[PDB]
Amino acid sequence: SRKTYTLTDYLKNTYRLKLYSLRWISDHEYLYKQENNILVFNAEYGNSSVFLENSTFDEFGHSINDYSISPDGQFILLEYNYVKQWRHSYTASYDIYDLNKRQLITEERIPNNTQWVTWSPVGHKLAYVWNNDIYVKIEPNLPSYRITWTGKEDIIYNGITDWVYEEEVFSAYSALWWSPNGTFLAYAQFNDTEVPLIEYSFYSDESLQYPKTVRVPYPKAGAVNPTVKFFVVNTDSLSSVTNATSIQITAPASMLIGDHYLCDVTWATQERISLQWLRRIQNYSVMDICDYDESSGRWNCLVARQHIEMSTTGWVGRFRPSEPHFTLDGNSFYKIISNEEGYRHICYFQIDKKDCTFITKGTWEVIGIEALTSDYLYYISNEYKGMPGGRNLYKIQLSDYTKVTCLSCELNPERCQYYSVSFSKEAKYYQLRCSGPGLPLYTLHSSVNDKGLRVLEDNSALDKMLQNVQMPSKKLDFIILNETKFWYQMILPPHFDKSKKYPLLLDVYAGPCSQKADTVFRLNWATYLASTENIIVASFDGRGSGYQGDKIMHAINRRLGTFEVEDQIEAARQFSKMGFVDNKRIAIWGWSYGGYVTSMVLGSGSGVFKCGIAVAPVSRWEYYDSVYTERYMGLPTPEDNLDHYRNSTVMSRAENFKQVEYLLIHGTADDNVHFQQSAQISKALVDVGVDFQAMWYTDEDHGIASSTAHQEIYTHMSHFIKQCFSLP
Amino acid sequence: SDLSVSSAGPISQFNYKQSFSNPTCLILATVPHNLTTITKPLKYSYINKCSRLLSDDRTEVPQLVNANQYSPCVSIVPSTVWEDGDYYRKQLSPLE
Repeated sequence: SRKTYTLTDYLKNTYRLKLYSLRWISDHEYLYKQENNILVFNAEYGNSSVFLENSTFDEFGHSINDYSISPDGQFILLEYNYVKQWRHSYTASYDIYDLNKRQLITEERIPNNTQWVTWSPVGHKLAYVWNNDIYVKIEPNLPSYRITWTGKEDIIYNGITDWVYEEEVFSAYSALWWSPNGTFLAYAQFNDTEVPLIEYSFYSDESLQYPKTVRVPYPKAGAVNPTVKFFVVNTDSLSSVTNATSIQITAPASMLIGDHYLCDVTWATQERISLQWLRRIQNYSVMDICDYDESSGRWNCLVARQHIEMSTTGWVGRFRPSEPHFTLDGNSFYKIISNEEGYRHICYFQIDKKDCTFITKGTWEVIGIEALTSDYLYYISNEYKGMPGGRNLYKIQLSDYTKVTCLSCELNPERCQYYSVSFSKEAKYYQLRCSGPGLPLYTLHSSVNDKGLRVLEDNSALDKMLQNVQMPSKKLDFIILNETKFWYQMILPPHFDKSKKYPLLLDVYAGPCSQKADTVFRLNWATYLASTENIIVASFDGRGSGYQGDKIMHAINRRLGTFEVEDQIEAARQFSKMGFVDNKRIAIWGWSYGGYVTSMVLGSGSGVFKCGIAVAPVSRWEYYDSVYTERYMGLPTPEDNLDHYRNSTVMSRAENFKQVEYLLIHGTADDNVHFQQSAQISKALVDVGVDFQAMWYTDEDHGIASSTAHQEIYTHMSHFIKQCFSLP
Repeated sequence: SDLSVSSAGPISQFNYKQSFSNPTCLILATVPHNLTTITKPLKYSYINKCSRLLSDDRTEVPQLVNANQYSPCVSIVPSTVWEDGDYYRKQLSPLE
């Protein structure tokens, strides 16, 4: 009987979740930012002592976008003048502050408009990229050494990624990898020479007279891809007398015969490196293990240290092949692999033996390998209570695979079912982050005897606040189709009367290996819709979804816009059968792949849905990028899968839209899913006389994430929903 | 370092291997301005991988050059390599 969670609450952020992010700097010490000062805490006991006062950079005379303290705490890097590029990427200005000297380093600075900077992982070495060339600083205040002379805008990329590698392979702008003690610096070089440009307008500030045409090399399904080459430089033997020597490590022969990608870079020991390559047909990948050769100065990659990974029913890995975690000697390694039942479990490999041995089994999956000591492997999975939507930390005894113990399931069972972990430098201590179903809880533990020394943050203040608002409840459950469990979640309005009939809004993503039904606690506009508009908001994970094995995940192989669409419809039906849903009032909405699925549903003719909103939807797979799209579809040639490409487009369903209300929204500057896709949607709809609502957002990207634009889009969608449900 | 009887890098592997059964020599020198009649190429090239992929599309088998011979990859490597990482492929006939 209090006040509700309102749209203004959501947009103005009035009820905020506290976090606690630390950074381990040793085996028993981490850094936190309490009251804008950086403090160093000592886990072994309790003490805490100031590492850097907030006042230190009162004198900088620059808005400070980001900082990064070197591994040895001697130097701090200061990032200012951030100017955004894509997603994960930018340009900035950098200053280095000597913590001993308590002085800014003014001689030999890092050039303006730098693309990326990393410290070496142990000293205070620096690698940065500027105009697409790599530069190394050994001592922070002496001339950088130029590693590459070959970089060229939009063509050659040394040490940073091009659009497609950034978005779809590495999930980062960086393409540098230091060896553990910073001796070697491994890097990739991308070549976009023959890759087609996507072009689009940028309007900018009202005073720019002629719009800017932005050009990005971007391969669409089937188009010419970038090429990759791999190098390693020895940073200890750099010199100003002599251009650095980068040794090129060449891909395996099974890759050289055709288009390929470099999909993983992992260091095994101070002198051993592992590279994973993937064929453009993502059926087939090879791991190469290369040793450094103290005499010749090169890198030896013995065949029969190679390890082939094939998929007979889809692609390798969940999104890419998984990364290996080597033992300390680097002669054996652990790696998540899909087993005979098609469930992803931990595999134990010898670098010279083709076969591997599974150390876990079961109808549940390993999410990630988190830490590896000599005695124990620490990993996260969804085994607990057979819920694919939960996460917990487990540790498995390396001498007895039967001795696996669960470090988080009993910590706080009714409140915490979604854990992620951050380990100290030798897995001595670890922090546990709990994400739901209750409010997030952050604790600290020592792994010696698993004791929970400290509660870092519990969101008491937030709990207090939420007592005095009518919050919605969340149900998480499953239904059974064809002898298989498919989970869903529902956000249910306050005072939920099982007898009344509520309007329903399907929240959809449904992309391959996705998962919208989980145990995470959230405060978002579904909260607003449930709390204030008495509207049930639902998500469902049908065919081709994650973390339940390959029977479900690979179900949509070679055929997007089929099974997952069907299943989202089926879930609206199944929701009707439950009897508290007013079936004259089911909307559906989704962004990106979810916009694609929303559109496909609205055009299905099913007659189940009254209206939908599609934000930045894919409309036709030949429009999306090669890496992502071909992973699930192969090439759009008629020797391959062209039929399923063409059968599966939004525009070909245009007629059916005559039965539904449709809102179509897209940012004009979306470099990911191009405005093109929606331009094509609205064009087909016009061409068959269908009315619909639309909205462009000038200059927004795929995120539509800028403040004003974000409150605007949610307000607009709110009005469309409230109107479509004929609610006040 | 990579041009020596004892070496086991890409030079003796894939480029130039001399006899181990006859007395042998290896001289490294520079052409100073004095003589002018010898002319530079664009850049120093060498082969860094030369392999077969057998028909199983799995197995890689390096092809080592024999003493007094040319690498089997001469047929597919340009006289001067264009850029530092370039790679070359020639499909083989079932007989070949």
